[PDB]
Amino acid sequence: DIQLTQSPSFLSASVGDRVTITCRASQGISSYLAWYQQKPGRAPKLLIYAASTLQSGVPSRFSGSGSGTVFTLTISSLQPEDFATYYCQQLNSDSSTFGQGTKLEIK
Amino acid sequence: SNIIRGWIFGTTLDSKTQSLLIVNNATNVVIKVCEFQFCNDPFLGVNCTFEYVSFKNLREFVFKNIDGYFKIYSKHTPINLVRDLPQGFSALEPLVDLPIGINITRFQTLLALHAAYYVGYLQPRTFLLKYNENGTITDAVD
Amino acid sequence: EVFNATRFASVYAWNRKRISNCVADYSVLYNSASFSTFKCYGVSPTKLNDLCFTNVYADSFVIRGDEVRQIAPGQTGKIADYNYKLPDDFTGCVIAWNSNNLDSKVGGNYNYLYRLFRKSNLKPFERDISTEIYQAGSTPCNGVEGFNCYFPLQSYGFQPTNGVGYQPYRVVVLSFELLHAPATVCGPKKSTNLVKNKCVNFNFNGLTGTGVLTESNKKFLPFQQFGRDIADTTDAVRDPQ
Amino acid sequence: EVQLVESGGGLVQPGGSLRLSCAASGLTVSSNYMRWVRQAPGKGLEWVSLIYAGGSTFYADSVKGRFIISRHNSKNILYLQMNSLRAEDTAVYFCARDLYVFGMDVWGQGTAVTVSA
Ligand SMILES: *[C@@H]1O[C@H](CO)[C@@H](O)[C@H](O)[C@H]1NC(C)=O
Ligand SMILES: *[C@@H]1O[C@H](CO)[C@@H](O)[C@H](O)[C@H]1NC(C)=O
Ligand SMILES: *[C@@H]1O[C@H](CO)[C@@H](O)[C@H](O)[C@H]1NC(C)=O
Ligand SMILES: *[C@@H]1O[C@H](CO)[C@@H](O)[C@H](O)[C@H]1NC(C)=O
Ligand SMILES: *[C@@H]1O[C@H](CO)[C@@H](O)[C@H](O)[C@H]1NC(C)=O
Repeated sequence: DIQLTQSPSFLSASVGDRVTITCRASQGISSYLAWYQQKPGRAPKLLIYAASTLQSGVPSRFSGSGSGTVFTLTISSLQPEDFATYYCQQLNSDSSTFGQGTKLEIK
Repeated sequence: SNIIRGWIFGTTLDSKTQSLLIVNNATNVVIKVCEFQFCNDPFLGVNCTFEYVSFKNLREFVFKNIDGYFKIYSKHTPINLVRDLPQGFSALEPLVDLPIGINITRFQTLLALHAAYYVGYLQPRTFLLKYNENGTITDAVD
Repeated sequence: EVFNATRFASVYAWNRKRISNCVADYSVLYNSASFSTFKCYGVSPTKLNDLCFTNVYADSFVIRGDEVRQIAPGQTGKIADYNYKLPDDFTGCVIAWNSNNLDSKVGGNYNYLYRLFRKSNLKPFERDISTEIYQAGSTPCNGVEGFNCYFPLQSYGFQPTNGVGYQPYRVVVLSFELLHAPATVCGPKKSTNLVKNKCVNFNFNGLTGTGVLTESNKKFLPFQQFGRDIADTTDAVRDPQ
Repeated sequence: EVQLVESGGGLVQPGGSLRLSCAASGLTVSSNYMRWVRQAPGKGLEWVSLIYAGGSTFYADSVKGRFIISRHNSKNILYLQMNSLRAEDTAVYFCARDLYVFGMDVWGQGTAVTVSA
């Protein structure tokens, strides 16, 4: 089956710093990957769906790039309240797996 | 001048259900099964399931449906009697055996407008066909 | 020609062609090595030529390679239900092959669309060509910024760079039906080399007689297919070839 | 707006059966792609089962056969039956929205379902 893995899954950065989160799928899924944000004790929220685009309501500071077996989550303005667990999932798949997840914290 | 130009064979033949249609043109011979709506007197100026493409003159024909096959026979012997069909014998050779599969209980003829024709009816009758040495029917007795 | 036709319909608006009054070379079709997937469910391809039907329907469409498994009798899935559904009882074959170099291009292949959203499953051999604006239809105002409603048709993401299984595979599924009507499309007829002046068992269009065949002198009428004797015993046959 | 409420988390016994309940406001369960994804404590999300708008239920490899899903038409309440549970299935299950390719939008609130004996 298609398996997803995020590295390094544990990154620490300060506010106003560019952070790249990569979810390199072990099998080709084209650009059909969705980025989520799971705050602790809450339900996750989507930021990027399918190809690089913006979900209605999310801040414009969130952006993505790459397609195929490589992906990159780019945040231009790292706000203090966007530190959570990010997930990657194959949208156009019957069995949609989830990424390992990355942790963001104050440096 | 070949006023006769076509035939219609269908139970309803008025676009109600599928009906066999034979249309004859100088270019080609036309057969369909599509449903068409025709008036009481359709004149000619001077879904389809099946399809096919192929008074001196007397154009005899025999149309019958048996075992789901539409059979057509014909004979174009020259006639020098303009009053009625002449005394004599001329057998009819088959032309088409297309499996239309549409039951036919009604009949019609097409004409052109800017010329008599005959219609018989068949019924099961034992015959004694006499075959020539070359295989053609020369005589027959009921 | 349909297989070698350049234009192929999309999966949602799959083309329906009625094949009648001809012969198809199923032996050659199975012998073709270009097909990656050749699955037969009704009749085995070896006996397909021997088997004789009366109506053949060809459904030409392009799907993602991972949906080839979903395209099958008694199968469930987005493609298997929403835009191309097959009966539980199936009499035909499923043919698939790689098409990465044929239709997939560097740019996005948006010419093919799939029924992403549908309210209910489709009946077998039923097509929904209606490009209705919003599948859910919660509010008939037809708002551009739909919230509970979305466009059912979406463009396929095709790129030769991936080459993992998301590449489009050309799939055509056949349907053989018996309508209690005389046959129009039937298998090819093998004709052996005829031998004369030798006691050979023969089968001329179902005559299935036994005897030695010699060149004859009698001349048939052009419409007459085989001769006969006084005692209704066959004694002359017209060679069909 | 639209809000999804998840309920039905509690202690059960192995081999038992409990009816997970999810209430959706502003959505119709008939024409939506409900999916269930759980989140074990100290672990990320993981797919469990998926149901299409018209049927065609899907299950994960780990929970194949064990889990059965049947959504009810009454007040578009999402339901998820459980069978032959194990102690490793303790997690916080979440509800889903109908978007398959356009990316998910909302989940359920989620309640932990502790399974032990
Ligand atoms: C062919 O037959 C049709 C009958 O509908 C007639 O209208 C037409 O003039 C004929 N000739 C040609 C060339 O179409
Ligand atoms: C063709 O005939 C009619 C035409 O409306 C309809 O039943 C259908 O389109 C077709 N039926 C069959 C049996 O082919
Ligand atoms: C003959 O016509 C009848 C209508 O009275 C119909 O039920 C039957 O199917 C027809 N037979 C054929 C062979 O078309
Ligand atoms: C039979 O022989 C030839 C065969 O074409 C034919 O021309 C001739 O008229 C026929 N003879 C008789 C007596 O029927
Ligand atoms: C095919 O059959 C026809 C039937 O008349 C015959 O004349 C012809 O020689 C055969 N072979 C070819 C190659 O056409």
